[PDB]
Order: sequence, then structure tokens, then C-alpha cells
Amino acid sequence: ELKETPSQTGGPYVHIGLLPKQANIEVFEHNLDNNLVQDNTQGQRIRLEGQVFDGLGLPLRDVLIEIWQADTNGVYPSQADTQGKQVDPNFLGWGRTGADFGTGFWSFNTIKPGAVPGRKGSTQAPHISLIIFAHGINIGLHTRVYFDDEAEANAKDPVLNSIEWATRRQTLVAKREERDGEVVYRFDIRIQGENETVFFDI
Amino acid sequence: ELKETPSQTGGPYVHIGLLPKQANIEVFEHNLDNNLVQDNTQGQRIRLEGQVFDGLGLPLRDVLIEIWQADTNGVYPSQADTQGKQVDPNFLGWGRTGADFGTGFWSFNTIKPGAVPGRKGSTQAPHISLIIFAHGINIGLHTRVYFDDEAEANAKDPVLNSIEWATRRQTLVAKREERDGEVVYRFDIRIQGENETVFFDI
Amino acid sequence: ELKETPSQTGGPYVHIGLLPKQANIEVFEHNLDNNLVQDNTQGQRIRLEGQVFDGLGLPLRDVLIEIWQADTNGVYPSQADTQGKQVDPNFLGWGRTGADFGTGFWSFNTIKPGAVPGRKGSTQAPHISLIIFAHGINIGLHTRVYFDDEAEANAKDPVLNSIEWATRRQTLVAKREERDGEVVYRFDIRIQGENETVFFDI
Amino acid sequence: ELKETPSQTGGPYVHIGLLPKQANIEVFEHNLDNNLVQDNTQGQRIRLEGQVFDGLGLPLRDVLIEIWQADTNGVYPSQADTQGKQVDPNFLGWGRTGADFGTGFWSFNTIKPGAVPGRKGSTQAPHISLIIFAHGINIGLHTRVYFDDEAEANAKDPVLNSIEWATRRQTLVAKREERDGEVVYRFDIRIQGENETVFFDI
Amino acid sequence: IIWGAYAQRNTEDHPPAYAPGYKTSVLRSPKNALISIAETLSEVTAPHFSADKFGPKDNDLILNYAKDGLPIGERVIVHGYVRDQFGRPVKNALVEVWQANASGRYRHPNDQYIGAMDPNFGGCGRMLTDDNGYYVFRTIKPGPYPWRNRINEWRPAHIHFSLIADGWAQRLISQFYFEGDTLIDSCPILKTIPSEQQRRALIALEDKSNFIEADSRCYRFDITLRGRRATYFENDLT
Amino acid sequence: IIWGAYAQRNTEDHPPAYAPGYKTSVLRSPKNALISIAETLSEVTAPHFSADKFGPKDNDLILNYAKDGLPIGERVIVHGYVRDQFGRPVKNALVEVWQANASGRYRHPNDQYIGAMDPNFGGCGRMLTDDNGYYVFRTIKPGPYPWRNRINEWRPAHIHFSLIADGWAQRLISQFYFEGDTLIDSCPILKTIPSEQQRRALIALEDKSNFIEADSRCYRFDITLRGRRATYFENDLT
Amino acid sequence: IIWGAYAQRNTEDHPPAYAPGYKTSVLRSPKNALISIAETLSEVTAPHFSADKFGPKDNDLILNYAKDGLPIGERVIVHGYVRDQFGRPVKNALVEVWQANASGRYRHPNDQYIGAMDPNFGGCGRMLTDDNGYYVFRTIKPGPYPWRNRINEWRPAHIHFSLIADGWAQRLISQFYFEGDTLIDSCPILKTIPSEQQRRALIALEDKSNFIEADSRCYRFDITLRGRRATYFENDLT
Amino acid sequence: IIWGAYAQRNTEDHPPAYAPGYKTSVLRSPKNALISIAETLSEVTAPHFSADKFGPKDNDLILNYAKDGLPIGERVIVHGYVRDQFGRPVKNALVEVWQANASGRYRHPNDQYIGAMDPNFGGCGRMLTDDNGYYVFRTIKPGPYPWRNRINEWRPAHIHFSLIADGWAQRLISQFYFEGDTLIDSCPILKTIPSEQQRRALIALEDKSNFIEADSRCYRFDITLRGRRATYFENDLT
Ligand SMILES: [Fe+3]
Ligand SMILES: [Fe+3]
Ligand SMILES: [Fe+3]
Ligand SMILES: [Fe+3]
Repeated sequence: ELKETPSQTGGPYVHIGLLPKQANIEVFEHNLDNNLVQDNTQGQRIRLEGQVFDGLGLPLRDVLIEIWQADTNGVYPSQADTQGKQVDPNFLGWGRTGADFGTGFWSFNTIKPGAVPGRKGSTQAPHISLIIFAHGINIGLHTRVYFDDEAEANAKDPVLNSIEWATRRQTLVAKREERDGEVVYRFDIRIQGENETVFFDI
Repeated sequence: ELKETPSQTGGPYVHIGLLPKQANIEVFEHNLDNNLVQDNTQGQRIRLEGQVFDGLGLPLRDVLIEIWQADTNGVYPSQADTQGKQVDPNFLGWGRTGADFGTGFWSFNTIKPGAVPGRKGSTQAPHISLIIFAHGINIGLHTRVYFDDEAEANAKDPVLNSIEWATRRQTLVAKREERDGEVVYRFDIRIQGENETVFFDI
Repeated sequence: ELKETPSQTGGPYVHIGLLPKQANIEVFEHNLDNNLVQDNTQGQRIRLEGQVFDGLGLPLRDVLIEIWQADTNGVYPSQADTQGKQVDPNFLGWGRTGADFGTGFWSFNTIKPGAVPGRKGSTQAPHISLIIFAHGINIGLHTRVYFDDEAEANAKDPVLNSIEWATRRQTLVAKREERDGEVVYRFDIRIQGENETVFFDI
Repeated sequence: ELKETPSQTGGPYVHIGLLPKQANIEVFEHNLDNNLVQDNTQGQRIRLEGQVFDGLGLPLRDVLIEIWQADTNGVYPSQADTQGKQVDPNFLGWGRTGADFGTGFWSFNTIKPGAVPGRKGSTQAPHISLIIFAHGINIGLHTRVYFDDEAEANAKDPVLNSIEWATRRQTLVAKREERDGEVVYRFDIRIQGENETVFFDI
Repeated sequence: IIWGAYAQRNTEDHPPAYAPGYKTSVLRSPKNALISIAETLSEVTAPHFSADKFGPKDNDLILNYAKDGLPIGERVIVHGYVRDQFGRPVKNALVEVWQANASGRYRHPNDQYIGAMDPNFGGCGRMLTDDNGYYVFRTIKPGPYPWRNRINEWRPAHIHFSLIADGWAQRLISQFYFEGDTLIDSCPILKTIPSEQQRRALIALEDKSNFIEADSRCYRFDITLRGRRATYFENDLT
Repeated sequence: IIWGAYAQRNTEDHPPAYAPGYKTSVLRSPKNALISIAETLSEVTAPHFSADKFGPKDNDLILNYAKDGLPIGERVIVHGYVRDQFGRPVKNALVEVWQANASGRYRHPNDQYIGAMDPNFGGCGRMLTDDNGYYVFRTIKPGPYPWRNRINEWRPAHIHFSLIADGWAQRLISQFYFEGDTLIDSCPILKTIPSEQQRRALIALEDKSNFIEADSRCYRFDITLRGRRATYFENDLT
Repeated sequence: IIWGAYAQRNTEDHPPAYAPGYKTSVLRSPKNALISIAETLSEVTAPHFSADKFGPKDNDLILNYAKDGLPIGERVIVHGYVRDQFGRPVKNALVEVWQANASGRYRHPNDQYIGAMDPNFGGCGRMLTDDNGYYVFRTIKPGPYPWRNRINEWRPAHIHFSLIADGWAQRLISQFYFEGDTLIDSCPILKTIPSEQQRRALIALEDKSNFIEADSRCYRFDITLRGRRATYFENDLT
Repeated sequence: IIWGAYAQRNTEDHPPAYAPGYKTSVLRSPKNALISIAETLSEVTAPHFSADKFGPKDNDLILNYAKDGLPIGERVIVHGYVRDQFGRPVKNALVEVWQANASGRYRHPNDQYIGAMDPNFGGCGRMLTDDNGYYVFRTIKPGPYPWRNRINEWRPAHIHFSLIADGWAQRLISQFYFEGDTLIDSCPILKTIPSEQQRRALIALEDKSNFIEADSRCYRFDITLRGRRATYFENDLT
């Protein structure tokens, strides 16, 4: 048996290779980005946004974030999904974004995911899996985003209930807001300190 | 090539050897102290004072502090200064002091330094270099004291601007006060914790 | 990765195994030989002949020679030829022969090859690749035979022009002769000494 | 004690660094070259020329040659000369040249040297010390050039007489010629083979 | 064959989050321990990227940004295999790379190093592994990069890479180095990895038989991702 | 998969041309260095031989020349695999072998050794490797052969072999020896190979589990040829 | 010769700020990493002290505080050289020392140890290095000192020293020990230094040929400070 | 002090003239042995070059040919000392260097390698050693250079250098390499040197304390020339 290749930080220029456009580099015709909504994509459109803060409370302006989620009916656009249900054919389920160099705000345009089966017959509440990479971060940090309007589902979620500190569960709940017709969920991440976001070893 | 001799703490009795008078030991006729002003020294007289706090917010009553600074025209009384300008001949540029055993206050009587050239044609704002030694401190801690009335100069200082956390720059700015005709700059040092003073590897 | 099996001389009896008939051994029904012309083979018939000399100028009477060449249109009868053109179906492209034990003369009956593409769009002049094995020869010696009547082609050949000593290029040019209707090309090989034949590491 | 740094070939581009002008590189204002005659230099002007041949008799077109010699009175323009006589002040005594890339001819414009003392009271015949560097030459090859019109001096030269093969001494004698008023000495060097030039370990 | 969860990540084979010698990690590392969870469909699934959307020069860093001529620097080919911990090939994984140019200069707004910029080099590429888990790309060897950790810190020459493969749990970003580089021994970033054998797993090896004469040198570098276990009794994933 | 050139022959893994201890090489070795060339279609192609033209006993040296009875000597089977330097099998390569008989006597006009000739042994065979690169032949173990280099020179027992495979550049003739033969240490011909590990690559190993009871012993011997590199960028071959 | 900056301090050759085994450091160590800066005139300059202001017994701890008689304890001379990391002598550097007496008792208000005080010993001295970087002082060997870290902690015999030399960047305070002292192996303060070779750099060596018969023993102890690099191209210091 | 002859060159510390593995030497090496002679004034003298004729950027290969900008590649400073075999400094010796650019491309008419040319790099410099025998120059680290010896031969990164010092007998041209380069082990040119310790004498060592932050790395390389013996009895030189 082999050992996993060891992780190393993405470093401060993680944009050159993962988001060449943010670095002002035009090498690829088709570029990956933060928009998971195609014209025929099913489901309710939502905007997910926030900032990532370091231990002194300052936003990281060099952070790279990716998300992975299921479609509107709770099915992943992956050959590894074994639900036997058809996935929305116009949905990649993944996106990548970087924080704005001046402000530190990041965002994604996506769809609110449907509930996905949990282990042993359980049901997980709607959630988006998120990973953070940056200079100073030696291994990508995994976390999940739940939704504050899914109170009943969250109360029964297996992963949220496996966090013994009830007070820490709240760091994983994004707040719904409604900016001019659009539904926005605010999710700020605190890497270290008071109200530190729960991070998972998955 | 040789390696630098490794540092060790000054320990709790650092006064026996560095300030024998504070330990009540009269062995030397000429003693080093915290008064850098000689009668003919040029420039404006100022008093620099403060306390040094540990991580629980208590003052260190066994701390030893030294400062190093330029004269009134920004020239160091050192053969290594290459400005080609004459230095104030009645100025050592250095002093040493200990905190008061009961209160923890330390102070120096000196002159406000003139601006000194920075690297690559830049100009540094007026500053005093300071080092702290004490029981528990394995290597002397280096920091700098800038002056709050030198706002324009501070804004253009190379070293202050090289500190990315704008909020931490303020820990290096002493506050000007005027106690009965005398100009006093208060500079408290927080070794650990909230509002921790910036320390440099020089 | 593995290392190539190291070469060893063919030794003085290299005929037992490579040309059993020359050793007077009848074990095989179908035997390999020096005749590359089948009845329907296309192209002009030529005879290639010569002797191989050692460093004292004496012919080797125990030498074994093989040749490899393209058909009349410059296509190799090999699956590795990528020209996309059809090769003469009645052509093996290879033959083997031994020198006459008494005289040292060797010969092949073959066809004059067509020009074959060179690297990077170039064209190679007509040539036959030849290899020599014998007692005293630790590794088979590779060389090529060009034709003296192909002067313009030879002048533009990439391999011939890559030999910096212009005088050595001539050792690779066979001389055309016409013995009673038959076209004969004489190619003598000098393994060592004055006018030593150019040998290649291919 | 230390060992001498081991020699390595000058390689095929030895001109970039030793004769940048021959490589078409203008980096230096003052360049070293093959002209040892300054306007006030004393002595008879001569031209020294020839070619350097490899073992197949072909000229080296990538060879670099330097010469070192005494002035007209047999004194070296070196602090190490102990003759106590004044040297021609307008004489460097050294020059460097490269063979012409097309033809292989090399040349120097210099002065015919005066006789220099030999060991133990002897007198050496007039000579120029010469060194050759090139791709394929692992260590610079040292030789000397004597003059055919200095027959009596050559007969008594210590170094020439120390060569036991009388026939090899002649390879070190340049031939005087007179091309339109100018005195030319032809000296061809044969690195390997028949009439191979004598090379010295000095 | 019914697949179960990925094997647990062996935290001792990776750098810790808090690594004081790499100063930026001090404020960007969680104080709380990570919370381990049992895997669900969310962790064992991952996106699929289509080969059709890749350009012809996406894995050719020498030419994908060349405008007036070729970039300056050492022409090198890097290839290898991507497999999981049980040795199975990882097929159609998305591999992305990025690096500095021959001067050690990044084409990034925030890089002010004096090493010269190369107008004909971009520094990013991508490719999909094939059915054998094989990948190959061509580039210019990057120069070492000075940065501010201690004042005279220098990164060894290196190329950043990222893999998105079959399961979200395999997500990985790392950096590989070049055999022989003396700065490998001094780098605080490489030293965050606790064991010597793991630091060596990031060094690409010179592959001399694969050099292309009068053209390019070649380095061999293989990558290992987490592997899934097979289930033969209860299937609790769902 | 588009193939490029064969990897360069590593001259240090082979005997030099001039090897004074093997006296016949003194006058049969070039004085000039070989000229290396970049490969063309001429060097990467080779002929194809058809299986249909091989007789049933072509790989059976015990029977292919037997007239009145069996040859005298030790019955041995030799088998192994032929692969290229990157480990890929070499399929349908022509393997030819030749050797002396049990007395160390060659059936060749020029051999006057007193060792007895065997009217039922010829000493030559051939076979094509299969799809796995496997070959097998049966023979009589040859006896050591005295020859004139120094006056009392003796070759260890050996079998000559030749391979014509996929590219003319792979063309190779060599000899293999038998594990344990004490003459292996004294042979000037084997000593022309500079390195010990390469001299060992020519020794066939006793393969005891493959002996056939009350019939024949067995030796295992694998052969490695030059291997072709694959091209992923420019294709200059043509 | 135009001087540039001092070489970077090698943090791995020094104790870290946070060292839990030395309990007082827990609350007196910064949480944030130090900020490295490029040097300016401020960091490469330092004060000058004049030889004229030093008393005749300032480097004689045996006599500089003697009133009624000599101090009790072992008479020892300590000498050595101060050089920078490139081996150049450090001339006219101010060296200050302080220590306990023969009982392990400090003449300090805050020391309540029961070891007896010596009315004829002060415990502090100073000297300037000469042109060769040489220094010498005489003292009484200090006794080991019990202190409260763990309840039964004992410092090995030691002498504290401080150097103010040519540049503020070279500022250094440390302690040296005496060859053979068994407490050296147990001290938590000496163990804050990460490497063994560096812990050994603080041990003064017995110098037997320099003992003065029927008078004093002698220890040799050299000190190395940071060294400045020379500039041959751009001079950015100013 | 009256000087005598230079010590004899130790031929076993140098490559032989005939070195078959470096093919070009086969026809460019004398067949006859060199003739050793006893030295005369001719061999112990050498020219003097004046410092006045050197330009300000002659030892700065980064800037001496820069037109529109800086050359692309790794900024490195190389320095060291030149001494004779008895350890005495060699003062005012002429040191000349030349090399390829960052791509492994020479600015020479005869170089057709595809590695890109750098319009801002020339590749040649010179300097005189000082009184301590010290020299320093700045350049761009050269890339490895493919050449035709065997078809896939590659030179390790290297810089050519030449010295003209006090005696014609010390005349020397050689090449130095960079610590860690893996091609050092495969180069036929470096292997013409018979002993391992001598091959190591040509490797410049990384000098990390002399790196200039955010600017250039540094290599240390010393050179040893033949040394003269002193005469105390008869003086036969003249
Ligand atoms: Fe990087
Ligand atoms: Fe103490
Ligand atoms: Fe044989
Ligand atoms: Fe070179």
C-alpha cells in the first residue's frame, strides 16, 4: 500500500493556476468559475456570499474557495451517486471563486440543493460542501453550509448532530436575506478564534 | 562559517550585571543609565515611559529595556553611519533602564530623533529602536517606537507600511502628553494577547 | 527501468546459426538468405557486392552482413512505417549473407531503394542500412550504403551532411558498374585505418 | 597542500568569452586581440600565421591560440623577469586569436623576439611560447615556435636539444617568407599523426 | 463490486495546520481540532469535466501563452501516474498546475520581485489523466522564488498542482520539487511535512531515458490519492 | 499513441570496440568514434518474418538434426521473456541460437578441436516470441570451448543468440552462460563488458521448479532490448 | 569595502519564544510570529563606549568588590575570542557579565536562597574586546542555583553575559556553562535550544595549559555574533 | 625570497588527452607523449593587464549586455578565492568567464539549439582578483546544454572560466558546475577527470548566508593554480 501524497499550501498566487482570469491571464478558451446556474438549470436560484477572516479578524484577500453540491432533487452529478435517480442534466454541481483583492468578499451563483440521503436510512438537511485554500493554510479546510430557513431539517441532520458543542453548530448556518428579488445567503468563515467555523476531516 | 552563539534568557537578576545600582551594588565609578541628555545635547527633550505587560495583563517588574536612536538631525553616533554628516558630539544615542520593582514603570530621558534615510532613497519616520530582556524571554524582543504627532511621516514609513495588518501598526505609536511643561510619550508594551505589540526579527 | 542486454561478439562460427547452409547444416526447410528479389518484386534489380578489410588490409573471411532497406517507392515493409502508402507486397526488405571463405567477397541481389522521408520534412537520399558481425567485433557495426549515381540526392541528404569531415562522407558511396547487362554497386568496407568506413550509433 | 583545479576543454564556443568580437558581442570597450605591435614598439615586425590540423588532416575552425614572448632585447614584460634590464615599455608580450571560421587560418602581428637566458648560464634561441585550446582538447597544448633563419641559435638551444628524436625538432621551426615587403613566418600545427607537432609539459 | 467509504486520511502523513516556522500559518490555522465524520454520498462524489472543453495547448506551458516567440528557460517535460492508495489508476482526474517563470517571477499582480517577467510565458496548464492514470505536460523549469517569511527565505524551484478526481474526499493541492535542488533542505514550507519519506514523495526524479535529444529534459513524478474500500457485508453509506 | 525514437544506446552498458584482452578485436575495431545520428524511419522499422515458414522442430535442438538416435549430452530447456527497456513485451521477435555440442565441438568447417563430433546434433534453432514476449527452446548443454587468444583460453559453456525485433535500432547479438560455471570469471570475452551487473545479465539461472522429472533440466533467461519513447508534442520523425 | 546588511538570524539555531518546559515563558512569549524586516541604518549601527571610563578592576570579580578580604570560592580566569559568523574579530565590543557567588547566591534583593552571601563578592564585571576580539576576566566559580520552575529545579553553574558590538542587529544576551557539570543535561533553560551542537556552543572548556600555578584555573570560551555581508553591486541600504 | 620553478603539474589530477567517451578528443589528442622540460624565464613569466582598461560592468553579466530590460533567469552571484597549491593568494590574476543563457543557448553563430535566445544577455565577463586573491561576478544561472556526443548528451549547467596569472606555466581553462545538478553524474566531459575528489573540486557550493534577500542567490567557488617553490641554494633558473 501507498501513502497519500502530502498536502502543501496553495500559496499566495493560487489564482494563476486556478482562476487565470482573476490574474489577467487568457490562456484557456473555456474557463472554470463561480456560476453553477445554466439557463435550463432547475431549482431556486440563490447567491451565496461572505468573507473569510484570519485570527485577528481581518479578511483574507488571497483565499480560493470551491463548493460541491447536489441538484434541486438531492442528486449529485457524479457517476458515484448510487440513488438510481436522474440528475439535472444542466448542472455541474461545482464552482470555484476567489475573494475580491480589495474587499475580501467572495460569492457564487448557484441553486439551493435538495436533501441528500445520509447513512443508514437517514436524511441529511440541504447543504453545500465547501473547501478553502490559501497562503498559510497547509491543507484545504473542509466545512459545510446549511440554511437558516431549513430549521426542521437541520435539527435532524446527522452531521450537525454529531457536533457535541451545540453552540458550534450555529457557525455552519448561513443567513437568508432578500436583496431586491434575489435570495442571498450570507456565510462568513472565521478560521481562528472566537466563533471559529467548524472544519471537518472528511 | 560559524553559527551565532544561541541566545538564553537574561533571567530575573539581569540587574546585577546590567544596572548594578538598581541592585544596590557599587562597583563601577562610571555607570550606564537611562539618561541620554547631556547638558549640550541638541534637540527637544522628551521623556519616554510606559510599562511592559505579560499575557494576563500584569506588569513585569523584572524587565530590562534598552533603546538605540539617532540624534536630532537623524544621524547615528556610530562609525557605521554612512551619511557623511556630523553627529551631535554630545550624544551617546543609547540608554538602559529597568522597571520599578513595585510599580513596573520604566522611563528614559532623551531627545526626539530626526528622520533617518530608509532603503532605496526612502525616508523613515522618527523612531527609537527598543529591546526587552527578562526572565521568561528567551531572546531579546525588538520593537520600535514611533510618535503620534508625526502622522504624515508615519504614513510614509517603509517599516510601518510593511506590516500588513493595518490595525497592528498602531501598537507601535507612542502617545504625546504634556506634564507640566515636559513632553512625555507614553508607550506600553503588551508581550502577549490582545493588542500584542509588534515585535521584529531585525 | 531495465538496462539493454549487453552485446557480445558473434564469434567465428556465426554461420552455424545464422546461415546453416554455408556451414553445410540442413535443419530448416525455409532458409534466410541474400536474395531480396522475388519474381513479382517491383523496381530495378541491382547487385551489391564488396569485401570487408581489417586494419592490416586483409579481408575478413568469417564476417556476417545483413541489410535493411525500403522498396522501390521508398516504403519499408514494416508495420512501423507511418507513410500511409502501400508497400510492394512481394518484398521482405532484408537479407543476410556471409563472405566467401576463400576470397572474402560478399554479395546481395536486391532492388535499388526509393527515397525515404527524413526528419522534419526532409528527404533522405536512396540508401541501404547495413550491419556487420564477426569474431573480434564486440557490437554489430552499423553503416549505410548510398549510390554514386544519386549525386544530387546525396548532396541534400541529412545524415551524410551531418558528417563534418567531408572527406569521410565518400566512404559511404558505392560505385555503380555494369557487368554484362547487370547493374552492380561495389561497396568495400574498411573497419580500421586509412579510409576507414564511417560507422554509426543509431 | 592543495591540488591544482583540474582542466576541462574550452569547448566549441570558447570565443564568447575569450574573443567576444569574433562572436559578434560588444560588451567591452577595450578588447584583447592578436596585435602585439603598438606604434612605438621596438623591433622587427613580423606576421606569424598558420593552421591547426586534426588527425585526419582537416583544419580546426574552432581553435583558440595565445602566444607569450619577450621583447626585441629578450626581456619579458613581466615582474617575474629577473634580468635587471629594462623591457620595451610599449609591449604587452601576449596576444590571443581564433582561426577563421571558414578557412581555419590564424595569425598574429608581433615582433621577432630577442634571445632569452636559458638555465645555468645557457642562451635560448629566439622563440614564441604558444598554447592551443579547442573543443576536444582537454588541457591546453603548449608548444614553441622557433625561426628557420636562426639556424646557429637553434643548434645550441637547450630545449630543442633536449628532444631526442632529431626529426621531431623540425616540427617546431616556422618558415620565413616575404610577402610584399612584410616578413611572414608560416607555422602549421599537426595535433595528431604524421609529423605531429611536439607538445610540452611545462 | 459495491464501494464503501474512502480510507481515513492519515494525518501523520501531512503537515499540521499550525506550523510556526511558516509564519502565515500562525493566524490562519484553526485552534479547534478538526471534527471527523463518517462519509456520505456528499463526500464520495465529485464533478466530471469534459475533455471536449480542453484546448490543444492546455498542457503545453511553453506554447500556450507564446505571442512573439518562445519563453526563455529550460525546456522540460513532466509526466507520471496518478493512482489511489491501493494502487488503482485514477482515470480522468482534472490536474491543474501553476508556477513562476525562469526568473522565479509569477505573472500575478501581487508579485514585485525583480526577477524579469517573460512576455511569452503564462505559467498555468491543465490536463485530464488517461485510463492508466497517466498525465504529461511540458513547461519551462521555474526559478527559485525569494519571499518574506524570515527576510532571506527562498522557495526551491517548484510547480503547484491540484487534483479533482472521483471523490470530494480525495481533493488535494500540493507542490513538487526537482531532484537535487539544494533549497529543498532549507524550505520551511516543505519542512511542515513531519516525515522524511513524505518530503521525498514530493521530489520529481530526473528521467534521463525520456529526455528528447536537442530538445527537452524530462522529470517523472507520480501522485497518490486516497482510495475507496469495497463493501462485502452491510452497506451503510445510504 | 504516436511513437517517437528509440532511447539512445547506453554505451557504458556495453563492451567497447577496442578490447586488447580479446586479441582479434585489435585489428577489427574502428579507430574513429561512432557517429551518432537522430533516428529516421530507417532506424525505427524492421522486417517481419512469418510463423508459417517455421518447421515444427525449429526450436528443438535435441531432435531437429537427429538421424539415427538422440544426441549425447545434458537435456536442458531454456525459456524466458524478451522485453524492451521500459518493460513492454517484445512480440513476434525472431530469436536465433547456435552453439557447440556436448564436447565443446562446433559443426563448422573451421573447428578442428579434438572434442568429439555428435552425428545427431546440429546446434542451431530459431523461434518467434509470443504475445507475452515469451520464448522456449530445448537443447543439449554445450561443453566449454578451448580457443586461441592466449594459448590456454577456454570459453565457459555458452549459447549464442540473435534478435531481430521491431526496430533496426534494437538489432542485437550476444551470448548467455550457465549459473555456476567457473570459467565465467576468467573469460576475456565476457570481461570486455565493463560492469559487473551487466556481466551478470548474461547468466541464465537454474529454474528448478520447471525441471521435467526423469527428462530435462531448465534454465531461465530474460533479454532486454532498446525501447521506443512515445511522442506527445511535436512529431519530428517525419 | 562597502558593507551591506547583517546575515539573517537563523531562528533554528536559537530557542523558540514559547518553551513550555521553562514555565515563565508561557505568558511572556508573543503569540504572533515576529515580523522580519530588511535592514536600515538603524539596525546596522550601534553605540561606542570609551575605554577611558572603565575602572582598573572592572574585569576582576575577585577584587572589584572585596572590602575586608578575598571572596570565598574557586579562583578561575575566563578568556576567549569574540568573532562574527564569517570569522572576523569583533573589536571593542562591550562585554558585561553577572553571576551568583560560590554558594549559588545572587546579591539581589529578590534572592532568598539559603546559600550564604559573601560580603567580599559583588558578581558583575565588564570589559571591551581588543583588536583581536580577545577578552579576559577573573572571577569565583558560581555555585549551581535552585529555583522554582518544577519545585526541585537547579541551574548548572553559569555566568550570564551580554554583548553590544558593531550593529544593533548583533545585540545578544546568553549564558555559558562549565565543562563537565552534570546539571547541564537536566536544565530546562538550556534545553529550550533545539540542537545539541548549539547547546554545546555554550560550554566553556577547561584550558589546563593556561592555569596559573598555586593561583587560578582557566576556562576558554569563544562567542560568535552575526556578521555583515559586503556589497559589490547595488547598495540599497540607503 | 628568490623564486625557483613552478611545482610539476600532477598529470594524474587532470583528464588525459585521449578520452574516447568525449568523441571529439579522439582526433584532437596527440599520439606522442608530452615532452617535459625544466622551466626557464619563458615559463615562469606572464603578462600584466591593467585595471584601468576594465569597464564598470565587466563582471556583471546581468547588466553588461542589457538593452531594453533585464535578462530572464535566476539571478546568482559567484565568488571565491584563487590561490596557488601552497595556499598563497594569487593577486591581480585575469579571470574570464563565458556561458549560455537561461535556456541553455549560447550567443554564438554555430549554436542552433531551439532554447530561446535572450536579447538582454551576452554571456561573457572578466575581472582581476584582488590582493587576497578574491573575485566576484554576477550572472544568470545557465541552463543545461544538449549537444551531439552520443545523440542525447546533455551538459550540466556550467560556466567556463580561464585564468592568466603570474606564470605562463599556471595558464588554465576549466568549467565549474552547481551543487546538486543531477547531470553532473552523467557528463562524459566531467568524467574525463580520473578521480572523484578532483571532479568535486569543480562544483560551486550554495552559500546561503551570502544570498541577498529578494534579490540574488550566491555560490562559492575557489580555484587552485600551480605554485612556485622558493630557492635557498643554487639558482639554476638563469
Ligand atoms: Fe509558489
Ligand atoms: Fe542565573
Ligand atoms: Fe562460441
Ligand atoms: Fe559550454
